[PDB]
Amino acid sequence: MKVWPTQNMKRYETLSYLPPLTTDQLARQVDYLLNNKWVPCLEFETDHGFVYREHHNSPGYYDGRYWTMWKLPMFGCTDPAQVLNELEECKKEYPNAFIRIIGFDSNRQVQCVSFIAYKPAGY
Amino acid sequence: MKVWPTQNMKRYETLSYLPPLTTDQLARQVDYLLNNKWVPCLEFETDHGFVYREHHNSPGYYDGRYWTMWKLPMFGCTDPAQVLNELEECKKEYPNAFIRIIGFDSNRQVQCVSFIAYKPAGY
Amino acid sequence: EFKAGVKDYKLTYYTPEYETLDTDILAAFRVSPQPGVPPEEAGAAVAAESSTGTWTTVWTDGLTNLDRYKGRCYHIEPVAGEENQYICYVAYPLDLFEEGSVTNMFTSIVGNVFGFKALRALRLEDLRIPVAYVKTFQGPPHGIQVERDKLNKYGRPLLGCTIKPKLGLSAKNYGRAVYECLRGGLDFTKDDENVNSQPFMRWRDRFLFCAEALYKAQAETGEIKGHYLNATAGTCEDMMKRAVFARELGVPIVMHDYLTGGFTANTTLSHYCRDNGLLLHIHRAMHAVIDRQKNHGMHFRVLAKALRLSGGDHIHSGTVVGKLEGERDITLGFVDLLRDDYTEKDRSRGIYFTQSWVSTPGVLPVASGGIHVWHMPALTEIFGDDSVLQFGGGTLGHPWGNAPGAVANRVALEACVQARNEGRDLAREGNTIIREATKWSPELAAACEVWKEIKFEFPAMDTV
Amino acid sequence: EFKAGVKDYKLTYYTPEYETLDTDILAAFRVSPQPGVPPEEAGAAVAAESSTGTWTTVWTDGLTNLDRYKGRCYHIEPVAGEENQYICYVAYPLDLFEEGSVTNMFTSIVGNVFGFKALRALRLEDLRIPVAYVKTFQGPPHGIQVERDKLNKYGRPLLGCTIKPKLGLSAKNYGRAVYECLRGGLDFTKDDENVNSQPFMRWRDRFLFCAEALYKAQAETGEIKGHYLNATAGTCEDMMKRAVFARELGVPIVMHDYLTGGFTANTTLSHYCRDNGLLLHIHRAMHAVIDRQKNHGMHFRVLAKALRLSGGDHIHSGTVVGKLEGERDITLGFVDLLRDDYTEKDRSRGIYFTQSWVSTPGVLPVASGGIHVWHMPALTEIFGDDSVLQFGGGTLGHPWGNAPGAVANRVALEACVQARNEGRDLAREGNTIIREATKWSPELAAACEVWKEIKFEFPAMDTV
Amino acid sequence: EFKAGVKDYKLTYYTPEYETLDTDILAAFRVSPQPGVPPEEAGAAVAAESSTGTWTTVWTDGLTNLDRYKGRCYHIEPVAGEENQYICYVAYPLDLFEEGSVTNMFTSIVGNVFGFKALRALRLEDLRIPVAYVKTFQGPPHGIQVERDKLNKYGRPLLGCTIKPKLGLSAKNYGRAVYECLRGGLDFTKDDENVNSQPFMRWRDRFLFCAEALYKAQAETGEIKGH
Amino acid sequence: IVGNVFGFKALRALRLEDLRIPVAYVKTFQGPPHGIQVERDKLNKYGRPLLGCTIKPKLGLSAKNYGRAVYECLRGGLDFTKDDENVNSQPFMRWRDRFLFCAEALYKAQAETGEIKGH
Amino acid sequence: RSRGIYFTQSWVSTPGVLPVASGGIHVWHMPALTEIFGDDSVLQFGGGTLGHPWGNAPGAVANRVALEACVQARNEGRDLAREGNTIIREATKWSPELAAACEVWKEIKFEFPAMDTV
Ligand SMILES: O=C(O)[C@@](O)(COP(=O)(O)O)[C@H](O)[C@H](O)COP(=O)(O)O
Ligand SMILES: O=C(O)[C@@](O)(COP(=O)(O)O)[C@H](O)[C@H](O)COP(=O)(O)O
Ligand SMILES: O=C(O)[C@@](O)(COP(=O)(O)O)[C@H](O)[C@H](O)COP(=O)(O)O
Ligand SMILES: [Mg+2]
Ligand SMILES: [Mg+2]
Ligand SMILES: [Mg+2]
Ligand SMILES: [Mg+2]
Repeated sequence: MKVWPTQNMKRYETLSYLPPLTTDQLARQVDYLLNNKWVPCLEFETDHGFVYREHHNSPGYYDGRYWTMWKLPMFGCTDPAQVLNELEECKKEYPNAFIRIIGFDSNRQVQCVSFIAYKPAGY
Repeated sequence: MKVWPTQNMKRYETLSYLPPLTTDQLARQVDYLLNNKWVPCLEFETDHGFVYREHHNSPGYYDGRYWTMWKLPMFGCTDPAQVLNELEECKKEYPNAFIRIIGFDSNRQVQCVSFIAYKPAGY
Repeated sequence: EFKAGVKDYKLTYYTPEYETLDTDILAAFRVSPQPGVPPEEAGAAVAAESSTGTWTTVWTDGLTNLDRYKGRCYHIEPVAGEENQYICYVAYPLDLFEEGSVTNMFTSIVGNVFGFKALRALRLEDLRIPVAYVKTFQGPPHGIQVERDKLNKYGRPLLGCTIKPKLGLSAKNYGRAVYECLRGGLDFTKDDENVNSQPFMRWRDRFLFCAEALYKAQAETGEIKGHYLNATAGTCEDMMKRAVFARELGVPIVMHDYLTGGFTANTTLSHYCRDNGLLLHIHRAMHAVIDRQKNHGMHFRVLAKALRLSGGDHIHSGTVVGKLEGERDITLGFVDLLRDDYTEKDRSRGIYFTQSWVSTPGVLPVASGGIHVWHMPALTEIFGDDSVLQFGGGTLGHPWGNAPGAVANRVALEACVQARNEGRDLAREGNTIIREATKWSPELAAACEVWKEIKFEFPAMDTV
Repeated sequence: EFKAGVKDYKLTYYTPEYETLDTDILAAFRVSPQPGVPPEEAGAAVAAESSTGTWTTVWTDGLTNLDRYKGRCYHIEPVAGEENQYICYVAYPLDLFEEGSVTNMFTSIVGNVFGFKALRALRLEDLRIPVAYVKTFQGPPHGIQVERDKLNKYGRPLLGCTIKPKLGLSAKNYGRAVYECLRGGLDFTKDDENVNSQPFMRWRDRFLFCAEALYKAQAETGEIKGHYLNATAGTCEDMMKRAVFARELGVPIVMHDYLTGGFTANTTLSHYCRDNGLLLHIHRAMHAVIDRQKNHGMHFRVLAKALRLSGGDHIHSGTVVGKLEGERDITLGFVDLLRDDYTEKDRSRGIYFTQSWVSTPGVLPVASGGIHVWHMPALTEIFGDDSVLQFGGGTLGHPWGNAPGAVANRVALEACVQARNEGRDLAREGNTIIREATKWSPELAAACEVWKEIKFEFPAMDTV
Repeated sequence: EFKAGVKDYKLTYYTPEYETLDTDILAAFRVSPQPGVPPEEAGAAVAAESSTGTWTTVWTDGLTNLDRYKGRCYHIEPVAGEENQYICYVAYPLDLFEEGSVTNMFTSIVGNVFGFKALRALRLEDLRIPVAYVKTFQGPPHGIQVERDKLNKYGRPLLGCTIKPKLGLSAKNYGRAVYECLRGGLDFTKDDENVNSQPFMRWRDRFLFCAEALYKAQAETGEIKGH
Repeated sequence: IVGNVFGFKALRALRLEDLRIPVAYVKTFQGPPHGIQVERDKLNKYGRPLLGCTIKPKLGLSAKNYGRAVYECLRGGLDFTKDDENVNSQPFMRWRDRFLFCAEALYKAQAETGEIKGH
Repeated sequence: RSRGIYFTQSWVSTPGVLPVASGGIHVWHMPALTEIFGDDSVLQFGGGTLGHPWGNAPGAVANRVALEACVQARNEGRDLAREGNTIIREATKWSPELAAACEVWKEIKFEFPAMDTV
């Protein structure tokens, strides 16, 4: 009978309970988002990697949901290599940030994909 | 396509997005204030260099707007050297503080000039 | 001439030449007449007594224009496979209904006709709600898009869990179970539908302890958490009192049993949730009393459309593979009616009319009841990303406790999502996908071992 | 040992040696199991999933005392005349229910069990509500005694009438019809169940015009009059808004569709009526969707007891002889459950448990639907003085208009009351009694002529 | 693809092949373009700036489906005998409007387009309000039928009268004038549009005296009166 | 002043160019809730014009995307952002959701830049 | 009368209102706008910000930089009406965000005959 750890067990939503994604698994997730014609976009955060409540406490309000946009959503992108390239660029400029890859469905206007692609040192 | 930085990018209102003011550029701003017959005054702050909200959160309330006055407003001042002189004096006594120069219009009772003239090391 | 006396209903209420208007409410009734009653008269009786007529001629009909207000049976179709059973289509003018009131809509359409002596049985299969009427309702307080945006959750079905035993736990033990469940990877936990306020646990004490647990789990995991606090009560005042405290606690979601509580009270809560930013989970307790049998009652798709109008962010939809009944095709049918903006007529899925929603937000379907880790591939394949999968006994029944039970479900789910995204067939490779994950997840391995042989396979009553 | 895994429900939920407590809620379920499912397991499943258990073993059961909280199937009886059908009796501890909430009571007892795959059909026949639980409810706002005392009406059934056409009349024409009906001898008139607020007639305009007509008829006749103003609405707020205006007008009675509106909203209105002196007429719209079939649903007697607890001064009970279904013995059974303080178990009338009400006021049964003057003797004989007989089409369908139509019904009724009081047999002499009255009452003679051959005779679905 | 820069409005907002939906709000604009501005461009600019677009291309358009939200000029016809004047028909999706708010409806349709430099003049001639939008409004508190039924007046036009002088009369003299008017056969009398509450006559005093006067006139004539 | 006179048949056209409002009447009004001086003092902004920006497209964006656009605009140096005039409450974006997300956005931008922000 | 003011107007200390300049303006208009309105005004750039090739943040930077460059030049005594273009171009040398914006809208002007004339 194993006891689930309580220390340094922060999670990052979708896919974070699986083993770390290898280079090929990451590429497959990007291909999935492109084959569904969703628009890829990168987001990064250096200060608050997890939600908190500083400015308000009402229902549905949380701080830390918005991260910073890396350049612009890659409209018209059809090559997964282009997305992977920006990831490397972002990592180089922000090695100390959490980097997230998202995919927009412009018809429903909902993000159909979202997962951490990079975590800084100590996470 | 460049991404606007998120780290250590604090700003100080009017003129803070321009390259650092040179000695003469600073003097010309003081000349501008004096030529318009506004009265100069210096303010400094050592701990809360930026606004925050500790004591209240209602509309229009923020802490950190008020700084400490350096001596008194220079009523009847007509020599820019006099102003730049007090600035050096203030820096000598408070090298660890932010120092800003403001200009009062007594008729409208509105500050028509306000810019950071000195920042502590690291900023 | 006002001629006193009884006339057949079909003389005025059976109009096979009628062309429906885009503002009419259309109804598809499964009618089983008594021997000797013609289908035209049976269909006309239903149309008449659910709109403007009664059993004998009244002079007051002449004071108004009945042609403009009467319900009309405009089409009759024999049902194949059954004896003396027909599908009768009835059209109702837009003017007959009160704006924004599901209560009024049902009072007319299913008010008294199901008890007519002239009928053996009657069932309402579907309703075509015109867009002009749809716009008079608020609809879900938030809807799928907004909910995902508020909770910051994307790319996978959401995970929930009902606390057990149903009744009998104290307020503190409830929060204790909630904390352990949420810290393991579940997004939500919830009050059982019958957990309101009782001697063993009063509502305010429960709300208070669950919020403490909920916030502790959120801090520990870094993921936003919620616990459906049940606002279902005996009066409007009590229901509001509970919703108000939830608002004070700053929690994200509350729940309501819309059928046992009632449409009037549900609409009130729906509006309150919209004005106060609270997500609203809807439980369909009692629905099977009404929609189980093929020959009599109201099909769930009708109760589902009614909820989307009155208002709810989630609603249980069945599991197909669980302990409660639910056919696959029929379920997929009303799931589309709950999430999409447009659904075309499709008799193979029990959809009698094309339904449009003019941007009324979609509702998240909730699969719950007797499901476990081995059902994960099938659930993911059937419902897709926009759904909530709940495991009550499937979490609290894990040999190592709540946290490990939650981990097993979260891992099983993500393994399926990853496999699907990579192009694998969940229907064909489901079992192997779960097995592969048990190799690195002892929590999942322990769960698979316990429920390996458990399935629920019985003949269905509700069939198209 | 907490042993993870699935066990049969009967191991914990079938206790044939259990002796019920006087504080337990007892339920009689008509159970039809799927082939291969033993009645003991089917009965245990129902008891379990409607009280404390789920489909697999959970460790949390050990934190509490399940023996003290679990629902129990304590008796099983085969149903004669049916195949693979049993009556299963279940006992529920008093602690499982929220005080004063019918909503909570039903959520547990009929919440999820009707959809179990392991069952083909399920029907709740009766409930034994312990006096300890009965005392937590307000009950009728007034009740039979108080109502008769407020209206100053004694010695005969009360007379009502639904305005027709159901929908389509303007506010002014509604009041016009109301005035003519009341001045002829009827005690009440009423909004049809689906008349709430619509384009052709908004509620406030209706309330206003009906009060004018109502007061004019009272002044003209010298007898106290009333018109059931429908408060049924889409939200609690709207419902209250309508009840409030009725209070302002000073009128005696309002009505509510308790099933389409919902128990939560109904209980709110019931309490308001008690605090403001308003009589509350309850319409059972939608009940047949639930109680028509013998094999599945909930019998009306259960819905009737629920209303007496939540609160209502009147409630429709059926006519037996009218256009809507209703068997004589079964009807007399739940009429006693609605009016008396004590009713003993009687299987010949579908009464499974002895029910005591510890002085909760009685509710006036309302006979309505497809009845006319020739049915008067039978109605009077079946229901007795404490009832309300309503004639909608039976009044507005009279060849001479509303007033003469009202006179015909009032005369027919009093003729029966007089004959009964003198010792005549209404069952045997009914027809002759009506004929004798037509000799001096041309209004009645005209009515008898029109509906002489009209009867409603069809085979009943709901049989003991 | 996001390409920064200005494009003609007609490339996105002029859709002559569009067939209107029964849920669309339709508008008929009388457009007078500046010399040199094609009617297609003028019509497209009105549709664009009264619905979803602005003067230059923005990347945010790609986050949503502009095809289901954009307003569109679907037809243009010349005005007879008028120089450089056209009637441009524009369709607006139902989703652009707030339920039950005329304020919101006008804010979009006539908010900023009347001031465009590219136009000499603009006039909104008509609007087709779809039934799905009409149902989101309460409409008249009562309406013709109910009003006649409340007042018990049928078979003829009703008669009213505005009290004069417009301003300057005291509260008591106002009621005096009202009683005399109503007792002679008029169904109604009324405050002039600019009579609200002023130094020469405060509103509560007026209401009070007019009530006394109208009830006296009603009792005298036996016909229901109003002010 | 402009109630009925613009429709007189005896006139071809009419336009009100100006109005001299006497001080005695001006004193019966509250006027601006705050005004130029007080606004600059509350926001701590002096010596330059203030900078704003209307979010686009006018209509069609969801509440979350609206707040996303707002944060990015404000963090770049703008003092304010704003709802387009026709953005009230609609199917694609209800008002309370927009208010909530825009608040999160503007507070993030303010903390990042150190300058007071508004939407 | 040369500005359409028919009457002398007094406000007895009623607070002033901030004028807001908005609608189809971009960085090249900054000098003119600063010259016409002065410090007490609000200049708004919708398309002028969300239309920047690099996104919102860079679009905002371009406008804030353009504005402060005009304020500094004015305070030093330079003529915004005569040196406007030069002042903007000087700033494009150290601000790549502004440079990118200037490139996109350099030819865009709105010049049409006015209906509302004195
Ligand atoms: O009471 C119960 O049985 C549950 O909490 C599930 O428990 P488990 O997770 O332990 O099975 C749910 O309410 C049912 O799923 C409702 O049925 P449906 O979803 O059909 O409305
Ligand atoms: O709508 C109707 O049909 C009625 O107004 C009767 O009209 P008539 O008097 O013209 O028949 C009543 O609501 C029914 O009696 C209700 O059924 P029950 O009493 O069974 O609940
Ligand atoms: O809807 C628009 O067009 C704007 O948001 C500007 O957008 P851009 O910044 O994209 O041009 C403004 O409301 C107008 O400036 C109003 O006109 P005015 O100021 O004349 O009242
Ligand atoms: Mg449950
Ligand atoms: Mg009725
Ligand atoms: Mg006038
Ligand atoms: Mg605008």
